[PDB]
Amino acid sequence: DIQMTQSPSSLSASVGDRVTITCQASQDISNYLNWYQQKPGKAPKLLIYDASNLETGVPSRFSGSGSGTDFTFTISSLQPEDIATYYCQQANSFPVTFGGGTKVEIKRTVAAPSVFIFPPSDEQLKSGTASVVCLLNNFYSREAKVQWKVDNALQSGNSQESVTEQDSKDSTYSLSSTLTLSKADYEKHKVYACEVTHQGLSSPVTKSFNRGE
Amino acid sequence: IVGGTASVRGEWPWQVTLHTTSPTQRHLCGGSIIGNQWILTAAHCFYGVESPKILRVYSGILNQSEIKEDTSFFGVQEIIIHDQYKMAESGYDIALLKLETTVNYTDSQRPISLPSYTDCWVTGWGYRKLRDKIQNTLQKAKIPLVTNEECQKRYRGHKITHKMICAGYREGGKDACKGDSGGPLSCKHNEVWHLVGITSWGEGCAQRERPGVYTNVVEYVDWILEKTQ
Amino acid sequence: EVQLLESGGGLVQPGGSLRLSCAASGFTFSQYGMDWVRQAPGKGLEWVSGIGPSGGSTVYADSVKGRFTISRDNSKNTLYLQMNSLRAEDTAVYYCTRGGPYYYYGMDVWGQGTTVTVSSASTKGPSVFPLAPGTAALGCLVKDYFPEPVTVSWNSGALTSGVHTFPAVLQSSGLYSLSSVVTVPSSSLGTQTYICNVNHKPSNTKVDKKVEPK
Repeated sequence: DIQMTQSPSSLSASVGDRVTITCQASQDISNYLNWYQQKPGKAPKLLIYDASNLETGVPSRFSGSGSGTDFTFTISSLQPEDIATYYCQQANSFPVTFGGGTKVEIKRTVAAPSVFIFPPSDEQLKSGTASVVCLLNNFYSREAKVQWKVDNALQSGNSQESVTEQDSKDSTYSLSSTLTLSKADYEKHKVYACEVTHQGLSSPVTKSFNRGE
Repeated sequence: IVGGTASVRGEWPWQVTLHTTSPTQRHLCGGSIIGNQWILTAAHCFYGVESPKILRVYSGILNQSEIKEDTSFFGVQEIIIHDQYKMAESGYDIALLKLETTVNYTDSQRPISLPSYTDCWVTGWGYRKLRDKIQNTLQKAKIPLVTNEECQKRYRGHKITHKMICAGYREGGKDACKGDSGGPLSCKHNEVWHLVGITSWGEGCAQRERPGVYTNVVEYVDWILEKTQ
Repeated sequence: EVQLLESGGGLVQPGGSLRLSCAASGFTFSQYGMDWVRQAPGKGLEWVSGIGPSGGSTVYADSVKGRFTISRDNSKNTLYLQMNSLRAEDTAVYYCTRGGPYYYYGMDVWGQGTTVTVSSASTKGPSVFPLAPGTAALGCLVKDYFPEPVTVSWNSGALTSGVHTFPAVLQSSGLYSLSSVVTVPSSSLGTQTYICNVNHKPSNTKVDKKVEPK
């Protein structure tokens, strides 16, 4: 029963670089080996069949090699559109098995998050809960501290965040922190402050409002 | 082709892939170019093909994936199956296709000559264990013949005739099979490619001491030229 | 042209049953082998079963064998996956695939996928709250739903650039939230109406929200 060892698990490279991904079968599968690209949000798609044959529509920077046990998939010149997880698959015999996948990401010039804060809707407060949102938009690298303050006091544990997968045109990331609180405890305070920190701002950037906009 | 090896563009320009289009376009059989309008192939390949309107012959093909929508092909006007052909195992497994049009030959789509052997190559596409799938890149294997006398001895309850000729290895491992069927046994003799046998039938594929039986083309020459006119 | 749409996904208690379907179009279905590949949440591609052109020859991953049954009917152009004795390890996006052209077996066509969530917890619709305002950010907050997924568009599809729908967060409560937001021209705020179209299939919940600056 044939096992497929893909490597590395994830990688980062700059646009234009050689990228090379490997896939080892636990036994001789000759050239019965396919490669797939799955773009974020989308269904996987087949790029290479039979180890090196490149399917219709696939651009010429993709290629593959190997037979028997060692396979290689390579992107001659990585583009921002190649952001994706790639997967090998033996078609040698049943069951069909895939590699674990290699996450492929883009290095690029640092961009600063552009930072917005959202109060809670009048509509939500009438259901007694108060969700407060910080948007950090289109930044690189993915690294970003967000730090919430009420009447300048550092909050902790009543906040949750989510980063998008990498934009496939501009290679940026976006992040959304949500401070959650009771209508009650939100009403006990005035100054609602979001403190973003990143390698692309000279210094931390604070966005805020007072209740009563 | 079993236990063979990838071929290359230009190499076996008499090899052709004969496709059916109905119900879906796919490789049926091998053929060998023998003249302007003439592919020679096996008769058992037309098992329930009731009309030539569904065949296409592509030449100058290596990868099957090369064949797209807009690729040029030759249609087939007529199917001439040997008058005495009724079953592969009992011989007469020969057939010709008259084309709609003729081959403007090049380097990679030339004809091959007939006979009247030592350097013998079996080519073709041929099947796999798994979704009855067809090998993509035209395969080849070099194989030597076995005397009908030896062949006969290795098929005790079917009858090898003088109009058959056999050819595997004694250890086994190399053969033409279904998909390769109809495809050529081409031999270079005095440095010249003659078309000597046609992949017809067999018991297993590439099995130790069970060699393929090939329509012994040499014995049908006169038959062929009652029609290459 | 060539297309596979799957359906029957949704929510089912552990131990349950569900028949998945796939409507193939734009090809002669009859002649192609077909497989279901699935993908559990964050992620890994896993082959589940396959069936030959003609419906004989069926084949299964060990983890579903004796539980799942693949079948087709070619006179309706439909592939099925009868899934019984379901179990949380079956929660996944289920893809309908075609097993390739005549010269290779691989998955050369995929549908969009359909989500199966095996869990004994109950469906809840999200509430949808506005996130109000060179350029301006606005959004919706899609809060307190189960299971995943929520779909989100803006202006019925006609607004695409600038949009980030954040992956979902799972709260202390055992319920999901997400935000979808978009950045647009500030000039457009006076003129243009910005609606976010939220659809949480497991609770028949199609809700549409005007987001206005305040």
